[PDB]
Amino acid sequence: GTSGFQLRGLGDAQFALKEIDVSARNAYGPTVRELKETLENSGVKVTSNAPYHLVLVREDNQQRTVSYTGSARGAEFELTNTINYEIVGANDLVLMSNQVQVQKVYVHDENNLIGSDQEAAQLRSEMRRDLIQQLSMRLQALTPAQLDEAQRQAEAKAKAEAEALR
Repeated sequence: GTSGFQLRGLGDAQFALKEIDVSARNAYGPTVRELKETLENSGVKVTSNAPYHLVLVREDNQQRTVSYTGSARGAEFELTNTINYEIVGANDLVLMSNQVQVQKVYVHDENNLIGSDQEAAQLRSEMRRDLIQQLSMRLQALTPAQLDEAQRQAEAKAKAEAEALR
C-alpha cells in the first residue's frame, strides 16, 4: 500500500517577475505605500534585493477650474493626477520610464457654491483608489526580457559615447 501522493487545489499563479523592490525618489507618499501592499497581496514578493527596481520619482496633483461651458455661472473643478515612476535595473541604470495619470471631475451645484469646494476634498479619498488600480497593471505587462534588453541596449549606448570620444 503506497500513499506517496500529495493533495491538490493550487490556486496560486505564476507571474513574469516574482520579486521586485518598492522604492520612491524624494520623500514618500501613499502611492508607493499602496504599491507595496497591492504587489504583496497579488502574490508578488517585494524585497530590497530585487533585480529590478520600481522607483516613483514624483507625485503631482492638479486642481483647477474648468469654468462653465456657457454664459452661466456653473463651472466645475477638474482633478488630474500624475505619478511618475522609473524602472531601474542594474548599475542604477534606467531601463524604461513612464508616468500614469487619472482625470476626475467634480460636481458643482449652484446651491453647493461653497459646499462644492468643501466636497472636493471628499473625492480625494476615492482618487487614492484610481492611481493604484491602473498603476499596478503596468507591472504585469513588463517581462524579464524587456527589462534585460533595456539594460543591454542602454549599456551599449552609454558606453558607445565613451568609445566615440577620444
